[PDB]
Amino acid sequence: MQIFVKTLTGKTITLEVEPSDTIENVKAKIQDKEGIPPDQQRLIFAGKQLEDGRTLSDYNIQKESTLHLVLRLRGG
Amino acid sequence: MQIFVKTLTGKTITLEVEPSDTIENVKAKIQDKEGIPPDQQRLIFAGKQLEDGRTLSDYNIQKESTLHLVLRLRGG
Amino acid sequence: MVLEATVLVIDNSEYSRNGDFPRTRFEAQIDSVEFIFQAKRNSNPENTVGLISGAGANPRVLSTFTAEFGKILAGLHDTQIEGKLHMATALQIAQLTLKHRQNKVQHQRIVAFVCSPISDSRDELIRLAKTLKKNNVAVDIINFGEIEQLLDEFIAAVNNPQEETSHLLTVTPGPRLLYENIASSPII
Amino acid sequence: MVLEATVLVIDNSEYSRNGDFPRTRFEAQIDSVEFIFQAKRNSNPENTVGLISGAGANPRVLSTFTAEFGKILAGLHDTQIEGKLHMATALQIAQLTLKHRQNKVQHQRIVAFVCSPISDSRDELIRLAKTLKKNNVAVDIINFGEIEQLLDEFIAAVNNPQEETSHLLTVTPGPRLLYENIASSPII
Repeated sequence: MQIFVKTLTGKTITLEVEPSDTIENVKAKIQDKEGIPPDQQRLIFAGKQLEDGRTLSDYNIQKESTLHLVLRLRGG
Repeated sequence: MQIFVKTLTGKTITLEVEPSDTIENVKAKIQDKEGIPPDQQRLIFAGKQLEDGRTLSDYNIQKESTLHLVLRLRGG
Repeated sequence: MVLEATVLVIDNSEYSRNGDFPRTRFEAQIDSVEFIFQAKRNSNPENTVGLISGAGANPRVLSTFTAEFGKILAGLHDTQIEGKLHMATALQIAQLTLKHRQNKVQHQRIVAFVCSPISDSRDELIRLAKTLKKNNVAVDIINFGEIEQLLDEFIAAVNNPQEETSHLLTVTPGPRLLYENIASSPII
Repeated sequence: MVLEATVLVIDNSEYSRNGDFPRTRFEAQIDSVEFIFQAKRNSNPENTVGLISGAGANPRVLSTFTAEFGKILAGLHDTQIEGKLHMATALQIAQLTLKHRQNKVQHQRIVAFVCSPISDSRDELIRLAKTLKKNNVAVDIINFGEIEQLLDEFIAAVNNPQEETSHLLTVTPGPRLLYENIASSPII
């Protein structure tokens, strides 16, 4: 299974995942495509916000779904 | 003399001004082109910020110069 | 569907005029009010909806509860982009409006758009959230433009567990307009 | 031109990765450090420049004063996008660095990029500004990305009237890169 990540800059990168993958794993796959650590990652799909430890089966994420990546801002 | 105003949305509108016009006047000319009141206007040209009561001769603004309009945010 | 009085609060703050949500975040919000009204109205003929500018210099009631599309439209024209968003105040006047909704069999719901940085305290907002929950009001925030979620902790606070009535919509600039994303959301 | 030691502070905060300033605000800032260094260096062979990450979890000195392009480059590689911008702290370590600049005939100057919302108080920043002025340090802020000016009131405070050494550059996303806008600025 392959899925999509659209950053705010419109760049869509493709990832290879299978439906049981944790979001925390997806954020690591996203890290080695874009060089941004998971503690800086926030994932938005279907209007909701993807949570760590939940998996993509949980969110009914399926082939060619497009995830949105925005800045997870911590202490600001 | 005609000049240019580029909003953050890339829309460039053209205004007819003469070199002695106050900035506070330009912001009114900008108001009736774009429906945004001067107390909400901030003007950026040559890296500096255009001040009310100064005129365009003051800033050495000349024909086809491009002004940038950004939000003047007050109480936030 | 369900019989309810709902209050739409819009962010009319200086942030409302922006490219990212076509045509502008404000206008996005207008098409959204129109859609949402026409929706709630046809899920049950007895629904009635209200409108609240949530910014400016003091949140104000633009229209009381109606079935009338004309006075939603009259209240929608005659508001203005200006000021900053006063969230907790807006939420207070929304709650005050719902308490006095005619026909008390109507479930209470407020739907609010936030396209601004939230000036209010997290504490005031959480108190307010717990209060709202206690008074049996459900809340839907629409979160676009600057996306900061506080909002997650708010909806967390205000949600009624045994009937899950309170949703957060986080939406990013994109191909679809804002009202479409709202149509497909759990706010339906 | 003028003999001076200058310190470059960069905003390496999570805001640094952004589309609006190509390629990213961080990278904008790297090309800018390179340019600025190579510039100051050729206005006078005696100039020396330093580098400071101004974000992360605690502003840190990436390179001490040099004429050496290699260790500006070595210090520029080995920083990271992370954390929030701690402005007044960054300004403190910049000032501490300048006091101890070898060759005290060098006029003192700090040049700082702010692409983040400023978490610091206006009061701390104004105190800091008055202090800086008192210690005969000149300051150039580069203001891009989120443009909030506080910065105007800061540069107002810190500027030395009788020799006007302190400039604010407010720059908007556009056709030219950030380093070009900096080349044409009064920071030259």
